[PDB]
This record gives sequence, structure tokens and C-alpha cells, in this order.
Amino acid sequence: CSNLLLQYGSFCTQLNRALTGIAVEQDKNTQEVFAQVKQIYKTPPIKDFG
Amino acid sequence: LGAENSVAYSNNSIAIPTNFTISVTTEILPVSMTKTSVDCTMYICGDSTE
Amino acid sequence: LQDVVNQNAQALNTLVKQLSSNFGAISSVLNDILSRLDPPEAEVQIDRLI
Ligand SMILES: *[C@@H]1O[C@H](CO)[C@@H](O)[C@H](O)[C@H]1NC(C)=O
Ligand SMILES: *[C@@H]1O[C@H](CO)[C@@H](O)[C@H](O)[C@H]1NC(C)=O
Repeated sequence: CSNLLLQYGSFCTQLNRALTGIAVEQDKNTQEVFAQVKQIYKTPPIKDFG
Repeated sequence: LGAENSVAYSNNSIAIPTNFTISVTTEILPVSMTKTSVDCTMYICGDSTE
Repeated sequence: LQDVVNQNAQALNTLVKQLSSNFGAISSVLNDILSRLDPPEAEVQIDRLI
């Protein structure tokens, strides 16, 4: 079967590249939507809050 | 995630800027791709009548 | 910007390289098929390639 697939161009490479691009772009979405400030602030002890 | 930072919350203090800075940043947007066309019969059959 | 051009070029190169693929037929050049096999049983090969 591996030999017989070799006569069909690069279908497998195309599919793998497409899926890898998909996998990259979701985590890019996450980094874009969440990480917008590069100073992790520390929660102050809640006492007053008006 | 980034350098740690904390801010001294308190209900009788205010922190105000006293000097500014005019910065300039670049944003890059694609607009259009290469206007491609394809000849069906030529690419699928070359120059054969059959 | 470079990514768009790179992706388009790579896709077109893959499409062109797909021509060198016998798809299980006797040869990857239709002219060879025409010059080698008479029409009565060359249509099967032609149909596979198409
Ligand atoms: C908030 O303001 C009140 C004023 O009534 C004060 O008693 C309290 O100490 C303040 N909280 C601070 C300074 O954390
Ligand atoms: C504000 O920043 C400019 C930028 O160099 C400086 O020349 C000026 O003295 C500053 N003014 C202050 C710190 O009051």
C-alpha cells in the first residue's frame, strides 16, 4: 500500500501542511485574543473597593 | 508570561503622567493576490484531439 | 506580505509537478500513450489520467 500511494503525487504532504497550518493558526488566535499586555499584574489584597 | 509587576492600590492616591512621547508603529495589511488564470483543456490534454 | 506570495508560488509549483505522475498508468506522458497504444484500449488509461 505504501508503494502504491507513491504514484499519487504529494497528496499526503498537502494534507499534512494544511492541517499543520490549521494547528498553528488556532494557537495564534489564542495568543492574540488573550495576551495583549506584557506586564502580569499582581492582585492587590481586596480591602476597600469602594 | 512576563516580568512581574504590582501597583499600590489605595483610595486616597492618584498617579498622573507629567511627560509624553509621540511614538510611531507600522501595520502591514495584504490587499490582493496574484490574478491567476488557468486554461482547462490545454492543461488537461495538451494538443491531442482524442 | 511574503507569506501570500510564497504560498501561491508553492501551490502552483505543486500543481505543475502533479503532471509527472503516472496515476497507475503505463506512462506519465499522454503522447507516449497515444504512440504506444491504439484507441480501442487506450481510453481506459486516458480516463484515469483525466
Ligand atoms: C479608604 O478611605 C477611608 C475614608 O473613610 C479610610 O478610612 C480608609 O483607611 C481608606 N482605605 C485605605 C487608606 O486603604
Ligand atoms: C520631557 O521629555 C523630553 C524628551 O527628552 C525632555 O526633553 C523634557 O526635558 C522632559 N520634560 C520633563 C522631564 O519635565
